[PDB]
Amino acid sequence: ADKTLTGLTVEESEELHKHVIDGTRIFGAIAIVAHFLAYVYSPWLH
Amino acid sequence: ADKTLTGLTVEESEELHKHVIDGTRIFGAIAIVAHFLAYVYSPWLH
Amino acid sequence: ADKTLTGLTVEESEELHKHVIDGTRIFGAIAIVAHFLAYVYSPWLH
Amino acid sequence: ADKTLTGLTVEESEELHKHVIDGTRIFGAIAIVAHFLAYVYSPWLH
Amino acid sequence: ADKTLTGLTVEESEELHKHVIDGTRIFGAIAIVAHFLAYVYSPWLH
Amino acid sequence: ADKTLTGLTVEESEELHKHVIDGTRIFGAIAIVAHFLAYVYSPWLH
Amino acid sequence: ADKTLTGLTVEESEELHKHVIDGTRIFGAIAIVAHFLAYVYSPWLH
Amino acid sequence: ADKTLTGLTVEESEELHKHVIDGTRIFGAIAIVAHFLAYVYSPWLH
Amino acid sequence: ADKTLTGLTVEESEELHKHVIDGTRIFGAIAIVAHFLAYVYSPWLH
Amino acid sequence: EYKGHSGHPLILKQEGEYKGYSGEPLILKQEGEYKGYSGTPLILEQKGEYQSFSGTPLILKQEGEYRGFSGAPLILKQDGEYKSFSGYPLLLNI
Amino acid sequence: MNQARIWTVVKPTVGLPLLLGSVTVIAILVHFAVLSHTTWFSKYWNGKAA
Amino acid sequence: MNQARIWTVVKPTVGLPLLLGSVTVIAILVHFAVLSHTTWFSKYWNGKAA
Amino acid sequence: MNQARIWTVVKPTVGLPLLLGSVTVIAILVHFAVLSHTTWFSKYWNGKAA
Amino acid sequence: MNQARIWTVVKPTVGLPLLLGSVTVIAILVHFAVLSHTTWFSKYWNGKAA
Amino acid sequence: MNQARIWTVVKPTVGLPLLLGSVTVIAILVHFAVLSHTTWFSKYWNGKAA
Amino acid sequence: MNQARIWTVVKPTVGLPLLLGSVTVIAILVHFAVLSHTTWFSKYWNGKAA
Amino acid sequence: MNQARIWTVVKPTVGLPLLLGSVTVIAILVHFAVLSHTTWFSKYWNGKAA
Amino acid sequence: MNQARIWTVVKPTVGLPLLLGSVTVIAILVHFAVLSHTTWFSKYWNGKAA
Amino acid sequence: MNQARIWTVVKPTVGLPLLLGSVTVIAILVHFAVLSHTTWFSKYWNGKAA
Ligand code: BCL
Ligand code: BCL
Ligand code: BCL
Ligand code: BCL
Ligand code: BCL
Ligand SMILES: CC(C)=CCC/C(C)=C/C=C/C(C)=C/C=C/C(C)=C/C=C/C=C(C)/C=C/C=C(C)/C=C/C=C(\C)CCCC(C)(C)O
Ligand SMILES: CC(C)=CCC/C(C)=C/C=C/C(C)=C/C=C/C(C)=C/C=C/C=C(C)/C=C/C=C(C)/C=C/C=C(\C)CCCC(C)(C)O
Ligand SMILES: CC(C)=CCC/C(C)=C/C=C/C(C)=C/C=C/C(C)=C/C=C/C=C(C)/C=C/C=C(C)/C=C/C=C(\C)CCCC(C)(C)O
Ligand SMILES: CC(C)=CCC/C(C)=C/C=C/C(C)=C/C=C/C(C)=C/C=C/C=C(C)/C=C/C=C(C)/C=C/C=C(\C)CCCC(C)(C)O
Ligand SMILES: CC(C)=CCC/C(C)=C/C=C/C(C)=C/C=C/C(C)=C/C=C/C=C(C)/C=C/C=C(C)/C=C/C=C(\C)CCCC(C)(C)O
Ligand SMILES: CC(C)=CCC/C(C)=C/C=C/C(C)=C/C=C/C(C)=C/C=C/C=C(C)/C=C/C=C(C)/C=C/C=C(\C)CCCC(C)(C)O
Ligand SMILES: CC(C)=CCC/C(C)=C/C=C/C(C)=C/C=C/C(C)=C/C=C/C=C(C)/C=C/C=C(C)/C=C/C=C(\C)CCCC(C)(C)O
Repeated sequence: ADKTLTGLTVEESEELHKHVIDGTRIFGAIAIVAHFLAYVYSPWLH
Repeated sequence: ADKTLTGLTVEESEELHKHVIDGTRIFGAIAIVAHFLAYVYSPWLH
Repeated sequence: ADKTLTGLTVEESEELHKHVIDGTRIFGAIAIVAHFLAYVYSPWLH
Repeated sequence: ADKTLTGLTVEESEELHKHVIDGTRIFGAIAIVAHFLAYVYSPWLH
Repeated sequence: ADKTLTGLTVEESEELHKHVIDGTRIFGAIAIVAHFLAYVYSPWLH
Repeated sequence: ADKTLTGLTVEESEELHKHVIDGTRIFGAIAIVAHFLAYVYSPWLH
Repeated sequence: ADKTLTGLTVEESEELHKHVIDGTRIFGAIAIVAHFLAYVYSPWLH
Repeated sequence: ADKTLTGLTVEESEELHKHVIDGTRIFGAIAIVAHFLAYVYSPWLH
Repeated sequence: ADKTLTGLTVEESEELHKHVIDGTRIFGAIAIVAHFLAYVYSPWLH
Repeated sequence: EYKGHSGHPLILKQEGEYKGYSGEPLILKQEGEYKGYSGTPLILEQKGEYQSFSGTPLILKQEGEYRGFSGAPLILKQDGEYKSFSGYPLLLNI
Repeated sequence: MNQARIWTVVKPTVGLPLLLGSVTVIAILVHFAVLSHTTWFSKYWNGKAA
Repeated sequence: MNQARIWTVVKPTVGLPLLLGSVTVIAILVHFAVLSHTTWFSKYWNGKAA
Repeated sequence: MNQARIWTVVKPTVGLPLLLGSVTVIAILVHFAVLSHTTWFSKYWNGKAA
Repeated sequence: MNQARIWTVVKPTVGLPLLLGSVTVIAILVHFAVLSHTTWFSKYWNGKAA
Repeated sequence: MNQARIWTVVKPTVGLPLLLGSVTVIAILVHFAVLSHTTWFSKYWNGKAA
Repeated sequence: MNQARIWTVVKPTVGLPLLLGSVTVIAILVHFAVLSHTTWFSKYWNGKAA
Repeated sequence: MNQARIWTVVKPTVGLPLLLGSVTVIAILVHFAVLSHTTWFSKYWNGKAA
Repeated sequence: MNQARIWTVVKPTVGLPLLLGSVTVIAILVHFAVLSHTTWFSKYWNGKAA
Repeated sequence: MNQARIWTVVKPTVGLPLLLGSVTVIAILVHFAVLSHTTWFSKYWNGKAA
């Protein structure tokens, strides 16, 4: 290997990004539920 | 084992996160009580 | 080649910019669809 | 024991935190007196 | 040659400025067209 | 003894604090007089 | 000669300032024209 | 004697503070005159 | 003579301050003129 | 290679002089001393004591030993220990 | 899912705090927007308006 | 609970102050929001309003 | 597509966060602008005005 | 009381000034909030209003 | 076109972000200025005002 | 008086300016608060109101 | 024209960006000032007010 | 006159500029305060109000 | 004229930018103050109001 600017290897950067992708998916799924609840109970889109 | 960017070992990072998780649970528990008190005394959700 | 101010080689800088260009094109593609939907549903340009 | 990220040993960190805990207790105690005085002289909770 | 304050040689600084001048000229051309459209459609200069 | 995080010895840190305590007491004394004059001349507490 | 706080020699400093003086004079000239145009077309000084 | 945290000796610091003290006395005397003038001409304290 | 905190010797600092003093005196002279012009043309002090 | 999703090329591939899009020249070289487009001269030399325009003196010299225009004393003596003005005890550490 | 090597060039101790902070600031701003520009969100908090 | 290794890439002296500070700022913002967009919260502090 | 070498002189850990951050800030500002100077955008959120 | 080791990972010259400063800022914000959203606090300072 | 040597004394990682950022900030400020000081710009966004 | 050792962990060049500065900011804020929420303070500065 | 040695004590990468930025800020401020405190500047942009 | 040793622990290039700057900021604030909460200060600048 | 040695303890690349910047900021503030608290300054820019 050779030094990246940050010092994370390509593999360590990919393992870090798995958490970032999974975090975005979890945030999205919760936000989808929050939008469904906001639709169900607010006058939005009614 | 290998050196990390922050200097903490994986074992030290997991120990630190236990305090973060415990603190988040304590904060959540107190927040739940505060919402219950607010619901009882304020006109919200009535 | 020679060392640069940021430490990235010319090849590394070019491979990085490919993500920036592709990201800009993806952002533009989504933004175009957003403008089309905005037009189809909002009173803008009507 | 080994060098910490901040340089303080476990004993020094614990001795430092004692002042933080005592300080929070002193602040809390004075705040309770201030709330009592406020309750007595202000129309709050009346 | 001698070490510059930024580390870029005079030759490298000139090639960088070529992109800055080109960028300014491109930005100016797009801006000119945008101003022409504003004149044609907005009540400005009417 | 060992080098503190700030480089000040215990004796130096305590001798510094003596100015902070004295300075706080002097500030308090002036502030008390300022409040007395405010009471005597303003409509506060009347 | 001797080292300077900025690492820029006296000759390089005087040559740098030439661009600053010329830039100020060019800014002043354009500004003078802008004020003349503003006077001719706006109600200012009328 | 030992190297201070700032590098100034006790003597150099005391000579520096003389300018701070004198500067404060100069500022204070000027401000006193400004208050006398503001009193004589403004409706304050009248 | 010894290395100062900033690196400027006593002679270099005194020479720099001459430009600061002359710069202030020039700013003052220009400001005095601007005040006279403002007085002659504005209703201030009239 | 970065495959992308938005078609190809993603970057331009030529080498040498930057063939900028907005005609040429892109810059003006200098063979030597900068000449102002606002003409000349640009600089006034310093060759000794700084020439004021605002008369002289420009500074008041101090002999490594200041004495103020508010006279004296400017500081209090301080030896053996700090002297408090607000009485004692002054610390109560453990 | 193709950007994974960004952490070879953006410091994680910078990009992750800025990512989580920015997402949170956006969420706060969207709440304050809907709160300022609807009647019903304020009304939901006011409830019976005791 | 699975993000425990974040402290190997994000400095604790940075993430922990930012986390505790952000939670505090969010709490303050929610209080000010409800305080401005409701009547009962202001009424609670005003009490008898004598 | 010809500026690809900009990353040899501008640090990626600086330019990329500033780029992604600015693009996000611009989008936020454009939303607030349209929200503050139009009626239909607020009307869309208010819906039935329940 | 179980967080005593936080000072081994958070610099005291950072966490302590931020802690003391945050507490003071919160106190100031609470005073300004009550002062703005209540009548009696302002009336207390006015007193006789002479 | 004669200032090309500026990058020998001003760091590209500083001057380039400040240049591109300032130009963008100015464009935003101009749009907000025209939007808040004219009637036709807001009317253009409202369109039919439905 | 028992906190005398805080300067062993908090840098004097940081804590001393931040202390004196914060104290001054509080004093400024208290003067502005009383000035904004009272009549007699403004009345004192107007005096004869000439 | 006699201050040419300022760059020997003030770093060019500091003073030059601050100079150009400050001049641009001053210009922006003067435009906003005249735009707010005059009628004709707004009228010029509004034109026929179509 | 007894604090003279503060410069042995507080960096002059930090505290001394911050002192002069703070004193100036305070003076500016006091002018703006009296200008906003009085009539005679504004009246003095208007003079004859020509 | 007796403070000439200030530059031995205050860095010129800090004190000189702060001095020139502060004096400029002060001038901007004084212009905005007189502009906001007078009629004739606005009238001068408005002229005939044509
Ligand atoms: C969803 C569709 C994909 C897409 C898929 C393709 C395909 C497929 C091809 C290219 C190819 C090209 N792409 Mg691409 N590309 C997109 C976005 C862009 C954008 C942009 C939005 O700014 C740009 C400037 C480019 C640039 C380019 C050129 C380098 C090249 C030749 C132009 C062409 O005919 O394209 C295709 C042109 C059009 C489809 C006409 C409209 C073009 C405009 C400028 C953008 C339309 C975006 C659209 C609204 C996104 C949503 C579409 C819906 C999914 C239906 N792409 C999006 C992300 N691109 C070519 C290539 O490199 O082949 C090897 C090619 O054949
Ligand atoms: C889009 C066209 C290109 C362009 C293409 C050319 C061409 C072609 C030539 C030059 C050449 C020159 N260019 Mg160029 N150049 C542009 C932008 C600029 C700008 C600027 C906008 O401020 C400047 C100052 C310059 C500077 C110069 C001089 C060094 C030189 C002589 C002037 C000239 O011929 O102008 C030409 C420009 C005009 C007379 C007016 C341009 C009007 C508009 C803005 C552009 C043309 C219409 C276009 C279809 C509109 C769409 C723009 C897109 C939205 C980007 N370029 C843009 C980005 N440039 C010459 C050269 O080097 O020859 C060897 C030359 O013949
Ligand atoms: C031409 C205007 C020049 C100027 C040119 C001179 C000259 C010439 C001399 C001095 C000398 C002196 N100057 Mg000088 N000086 C100016 C500004 C100043 C200011 C200030 C504005 O606060 C101060 C405090 C000083 C300080 C001093 C003393 C160190 C010294 C002795 C006083 C004396 O004899 O005064 C005499 C009277 C004055 C200096 C005039 C004071 C009135 C001010 C300047 C009026 C406003 C501006 C005026 C209308 C001119 C137009 C300015 C342009 C628009 C920029 N100068 C400006 C920058 N100065 C003298 C010296 O060294 O003696 C040994 C001397 O011979
Ligand atoms: C003259 C005003 C001086 C002062 C001069 C002295 C003197 C003289 C003595 C002390 C001593 C003491 N001072 Mg002291 N001190 C002042 C301000 C303070 C303040 C404060 C919040 O203002 C505090 C908490 C203290 C603390 C203390 C105690 C450690 C101690 C008394 C113990 C005791 O029996 O306690 C119970 C009694 C008290 C806590 C009362 C302490 C004094 C009060 C608070 C002073 C009020 C000042 C008044 C408002 C304004 C003065 C005018 C100008 C503003 C300067 N000082 C001011 C700056 N102090 C005494 C000691 O024990 O020394 C061995 C002693 O002899
Ligand atoms: C009409 C006049 C106005 C008014 C106008 C002003 C103005 C204007 C100002 C003040 C200022 C102050 N006012 Mg007042 N003030 C009013 C009425 C009040 C009321 C009230 C409930 O009515 C209170 C509580 C106060 C109290 C105070 C202080 C908070 C503050 C001076 C600080 C000081 O002395 O620091 C020095 C510190 C001390 C004296 C404490 C040390 C000595 C003590 C005795 C020792 C024990 C310390 C203790 C154990 C430590 C606690 C540890 C905790 C863990 C933190 N005023 C009235 C309504 N007041 C000033 C200010 O803001 O200063 C910052 C200010 O400028
Ligand atoms: C708001 C209201 C109502 C009222 C406010 C009123 C008010 C107070 C207004 C105040 C206004 C003021 C103060 C305006 C001041 C304006 C000024 C001063 C403008 C200056 C412009 C300077 C320029 C353009 C400099 C360009 C420099 C350049 C290009 C430098 C290039 C350097 C190079 C190439 C390096 C060479 C390296 C090597 C030597 C090795 O070759
Ligand atoms: C306010 C009003 C009314 C009006 C204001 C109007 C106004 C002015 C509007 C202006 C709008 C503007 C200007 C909009 C501009 C938008 C732009 C430019 C969008 C750009 C998007 C870019 C993206 C998405 C980049 C992604 C990069 C990525 C993901 C990079 C990934 C990098 C990696 C993986 C490292 C690889 C390392 C290796 C492996 C090579 O070593
Ligand atoms: C205002 C108005 C009206 C309108 C405005 C409208 C508008 C513009 C809205 C815009 C909204 C936007 C843009 C929203 C975007 C949202 C996004 C993108 C959310 C992303 C969430 C990401 C998460 C949750 C990441 C968690 C990462 C995690 C936990 C990472 C963990 C890492 C670890 C453990 C280290 C590993 C160490 C090792 C293994 C290597 O050793
Ligand atoms: C306020 C109101 C109402 C009204 C008044 C408002 C007001 C006053 C407005 C004033 C507006 C002004 C002043 C506008 C000025 C605009 C300007 C100047 C725009 C300039 C654009 C420049 C660009 C786009 C540069 C791109 C550079 C780039 C991409 C550089 C890339 C470099 C590379 C790849 C080389 C590195 C690799 C190696 C060579 C080493 O190999
Ligand atoms: C708020 C309301 C309504 C009202 C109240 C507002 C209020 C309170 C206002 C207060 C205002 C105040 C306080 C104003 C103060 C103004 C002053 C002090 C101005 C000073 C100007 C100084 C200048 C121009 C200096 C130029 C220096 C220069 C050019 C230096 C050059 C140096 C060089 C060449 C290096 C040489 C290196 C080597 C020696 C080695 O050769
Ligand atoms: C806004 C509304 C409506 C309501 C808000 C209400 C509200 C919340 C108010 C809160 C107010 C608060 C909290 C006020 C607190 C005030 C305090 C704590 C004041 C402290 C003053 C301290 C001083 C003066 C220290 C001087 C130190 C000094 C001079 C140190 C000198 C050091 C030296 C010489 C170095 C020696 C080195 C060597 C020994 C080696 O030689
Ligand atoms: C908002 C409302 C309504 C109300 C608000 C009310 C309110 C809170 C008001 C508060 C006001 C306050 C707090 C005011 C405080 C004012 C003070 C403290 C002024 C101090 C002035 C200090 C000066 C002038 C220092 C000059 C230093 C100098 C010249 C130093 C020179 C140094 C040298 C030569 C170094 C080389 C030397 C070597 C020996 C080494 O060679």
